[PDB]
Amino acid sequence: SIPLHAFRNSGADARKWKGRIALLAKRGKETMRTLQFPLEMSEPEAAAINTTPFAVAYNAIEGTGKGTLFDYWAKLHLAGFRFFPSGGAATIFRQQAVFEDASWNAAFCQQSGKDWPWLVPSKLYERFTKAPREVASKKSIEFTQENVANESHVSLVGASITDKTPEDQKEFFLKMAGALAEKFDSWKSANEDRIVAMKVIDEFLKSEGLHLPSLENIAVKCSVETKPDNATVAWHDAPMSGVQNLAIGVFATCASRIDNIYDLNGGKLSKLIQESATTPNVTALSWLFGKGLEYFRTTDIDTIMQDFNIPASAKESIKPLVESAQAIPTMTVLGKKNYAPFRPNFGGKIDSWIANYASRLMLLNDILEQIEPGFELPQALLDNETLMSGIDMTGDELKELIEAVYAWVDAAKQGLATLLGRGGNVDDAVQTFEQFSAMMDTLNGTLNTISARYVRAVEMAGKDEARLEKLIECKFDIPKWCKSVPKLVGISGGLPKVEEEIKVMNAAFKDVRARMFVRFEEIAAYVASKGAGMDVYDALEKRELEQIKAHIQAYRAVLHRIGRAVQNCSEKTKQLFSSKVIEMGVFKNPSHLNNFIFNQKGAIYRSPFDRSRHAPYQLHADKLLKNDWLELLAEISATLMASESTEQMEDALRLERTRLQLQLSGLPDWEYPASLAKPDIEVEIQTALKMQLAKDTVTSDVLQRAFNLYSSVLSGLTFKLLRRSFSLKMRFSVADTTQLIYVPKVCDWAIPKQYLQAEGEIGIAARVVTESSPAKMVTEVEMKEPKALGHFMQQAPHDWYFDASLGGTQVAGRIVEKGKEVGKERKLVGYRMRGNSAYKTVLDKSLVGNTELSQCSMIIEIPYTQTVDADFRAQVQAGLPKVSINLPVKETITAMLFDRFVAIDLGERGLGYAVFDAKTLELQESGHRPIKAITNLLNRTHHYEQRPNQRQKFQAKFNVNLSELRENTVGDVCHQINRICAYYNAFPVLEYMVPDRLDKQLKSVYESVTNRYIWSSTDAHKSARVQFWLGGETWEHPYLKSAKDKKPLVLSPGRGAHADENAAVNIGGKFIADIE
RNA sequence: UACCACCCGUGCAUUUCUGGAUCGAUCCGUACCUCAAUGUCCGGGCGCGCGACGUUGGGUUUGAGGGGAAAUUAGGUGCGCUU
DNA sequence: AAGCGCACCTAATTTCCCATTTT
DNA sequence: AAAATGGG
Repeated sequence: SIPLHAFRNSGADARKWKGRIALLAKRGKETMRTLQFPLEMSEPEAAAINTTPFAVAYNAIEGTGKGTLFDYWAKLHLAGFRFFPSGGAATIFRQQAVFEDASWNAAFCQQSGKDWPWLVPSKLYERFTKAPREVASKKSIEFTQENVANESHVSLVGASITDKTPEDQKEFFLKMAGALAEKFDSWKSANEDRIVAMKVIDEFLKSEGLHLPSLENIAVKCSVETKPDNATVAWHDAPMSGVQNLAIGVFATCASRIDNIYDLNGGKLSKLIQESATTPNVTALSWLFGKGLEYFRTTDIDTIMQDFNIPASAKESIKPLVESAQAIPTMTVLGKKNYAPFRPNFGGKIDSWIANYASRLMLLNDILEQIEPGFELPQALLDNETLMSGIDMTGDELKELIEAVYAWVDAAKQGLATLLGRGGNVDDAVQTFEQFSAMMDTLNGTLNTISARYVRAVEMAGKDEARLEKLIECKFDIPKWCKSVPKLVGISGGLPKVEEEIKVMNAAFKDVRARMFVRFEEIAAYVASKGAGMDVYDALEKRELEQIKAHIQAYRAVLHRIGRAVQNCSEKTKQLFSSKVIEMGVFKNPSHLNNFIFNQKGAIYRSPFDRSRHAPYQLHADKLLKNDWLELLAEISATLMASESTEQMEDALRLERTRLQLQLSGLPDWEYPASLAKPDIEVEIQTALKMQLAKDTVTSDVLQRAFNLYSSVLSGLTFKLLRRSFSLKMRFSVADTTQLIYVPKVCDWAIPKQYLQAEGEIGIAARVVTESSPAKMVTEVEMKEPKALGHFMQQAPHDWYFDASLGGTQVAGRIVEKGKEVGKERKLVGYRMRGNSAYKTVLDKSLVGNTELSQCSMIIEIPYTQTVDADFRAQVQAGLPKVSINLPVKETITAMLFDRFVAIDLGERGLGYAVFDAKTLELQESGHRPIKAITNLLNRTHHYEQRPNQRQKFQAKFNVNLSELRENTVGDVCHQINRICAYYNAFPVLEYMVPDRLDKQLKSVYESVTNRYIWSSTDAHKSARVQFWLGGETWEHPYLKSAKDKKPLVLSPGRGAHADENAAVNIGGKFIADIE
């Protein structure tokens, strides 16, 4: 019928097509997706929003410093407070002495011969503490022999009674449960009669003839109340004193409780500390972030010591906890009085860290155990002048470095034990791994320098035997363990303080530039005192001293460093400079001049150490020597002095540092006083340079490299000063069910009259409607026909408002909350939710039950612009805050893919396809579909791949989000494969690897598309694939069988394997040959 | 299947309701973010001020995509200096 | 070609996005 | 509506 160009698999329909392929899935999950609704605010309303209280609350919830919840949470874990899921659970733990679990259980195991460790007295006083709940398939809460036996077996042994379960276990509960079922009418009644229930089980055990101690007696002792009411925490462990690293200490405290930690993997360790740290579903955090936060903040230290029965010894470890409690500010936003509603994302953050840190501890253990002792460097190499030059240390300091690395592998093995809870100072083990990583970085750097120098010396020596023989005798191989040591995982959060940041970078830029000019004058003063010259042309007799391991190179090295500065300047500057050089006519080709100056390609000077094969740019020598190149730099700088454009200002600062440094590159070969190389600015110094620096005298290279630190901090500050726009995004999620305000429109509605002739819910409602207004209409439907309300409300004129606790419009509305009957018209306050019909159809489907709204996230985004003045001082300006609701939604699929397959080739301009019958594996149709989004991505990212010096400026200058542009292009290619799949009722067959001939931006796209159809081991790929196919993870073809295992094919729902059309027919051939 | 015609970037204007309910009709849903398309501005390139060169070249969908948020780690790229 | 110092851009890890019932 | 926590 219609051709493929006319076929429409898009929008709500592609989501129905996929909902259906998903229902064909062998295995799969339920997915969510967020829909963002901007809240409508007038400019008056947006101006009236105060973001200061929102900033205070977000910094307490998300900050990892003082006054935050990470600091109250960590200091609870470090004071000796174990966390428990309920309060009941904590009271039983605080009564472990009374129970005598071990003793009782051992006696039962011996007397009965049953050997049932799970039957301890404590697990029984529990089942009579907690009643079960009719989870809604619904459970039942009535006390029956069947009910109680199942509930008691689940609590004690952790599983429901099944046929597989040994009969002895089943009978033991049945007989007990039978006694309990006879004696107690209800779980409610049994829970009240704790002592009586224990007596009953004691009688059951005595009837069976066991001489075990009285549980009833235990119950009387256990029946006193633990003072802090409903506490989910119990003090027990000794306190970890003065841990600067808060999270790393909490992980160690928790891991200390685990036994045989080394056998465990990252997943297992993560799950056992996640349970002890945040507790399952952060149920403990409810109390600590609610009534617990009040207790610690508002109880005499003496009564927090009495109520948890803490020894006087730990008082100094508890004194800090109360300060950390008291420091978190009052919760004043989203109508919330305390922090408990914010627990779900606090848990997610900590649990994320715990999982990532536990994997990193387990990695460092494997790395530390592969460091093989005995690596040594040949004595020859340690005495080849050439291959030990430029490492800032002698051969007797590289020997000592390799010895230092082996000693630090032993200290690192003990630091890891201390971090996995085995014992020690945690803060002196973080330091060990730092000092270990630093030593191993210095060794890896030094050996990369020496191996590079070696392969350069070999090539240059060439055929000369004396050179080659002495070189090959210095040969060494870098050991596999000599690598960057992976760091310990950190944790941070809170808002960037914009006004403070700007103050800091303005202060820093002015101070560093002052200190750089000051030092250069001090160096020039000292060289003047001894009467010598900073002759930059003579100092390139150094080109000679390195060459052994002249004038042409001296003048080419001053014109290549001057030239490379212009390459990083504006087109104004690039022209002013370029013309002057063309007048001189130094270059054989002026094409090469502008190629170098404008296209940033090639060079007019190469260092001898450079392994590059491309010859420097040809020049006429006479012109080069005739003209002073340092003179040009003064002239260009002078032209760009008074421009007052920020782009020209930045060139002025770059060329200033180029002039200062080409003068310092001309210093005579001497020994300098070592205070002419000591930096007063804050910068990282490599440890080789810093041990070279802590001496009486330094070489010219040390003087020069320490001065380049001035320039590297200035160039850094420039990236932060030249930021033009950014936003402060604050996200808040409570643990409360999403409530939407359904506001009927204040307009006359003429209900369609065909609605009366229908047997549906809309029919039922349309029949009973007599009133004019849609607010009065919905009241009339509610009162007369209440089952049909929902369907009538979806059609009746309405708006959607949200009560962010920020004010808004007073509206007459009915609250629409999940698993609740719609509210009665109350007067309410809310901000209208902006959105097209496609988004609002998802809110209307919720009234019927076709969709479920989840707990939402409110996002306050505050926009900012930044500008630099004449003095290059940055200024920031904040716009009106935008508020939005990010609503996670779940949606039901209403109740083809196997009988054909389509091979898809991703090519340069679009895709090709070839469809075969899955039954007969024959060719039925082929075609090519140009995608214009591929051509647009290669056109708008051309100057990010061919102008390398300008990739940190391509986004702000060209107003692009390359991530978003790649997201749109993956959007548009997946759309076209999904459209072809839908049009021919075919499952997609893709090649496994994106070719390496393709542009870097297209390779990225073509690999975010192969990973939504083909299977990938990487979790990120599987997560993306499943969310794309609406929870569908695995599919199984009914009749197609793999050659490899003679198993039915697994699809996802694709299978890994004109030019694009030709290629797809070949991908399809490859797939067929891999099936029976 | 008729249609359309140098290419790219930047800025400006314009378009972009794309979802439901009932039996084409009636009613509900006000339309966010991004990509695009349409015209215009200036700059660059190519050919002969002007541009498709039988023809390809392109387009055809109800234009298309929209799962957020937070922390983390690792890698890559750039600039400068030294050997 | 390497090394270092300072930047920015990208890709992957891990977690959250309860419900039930009492008070 | 807020607090506590069951049921995996």
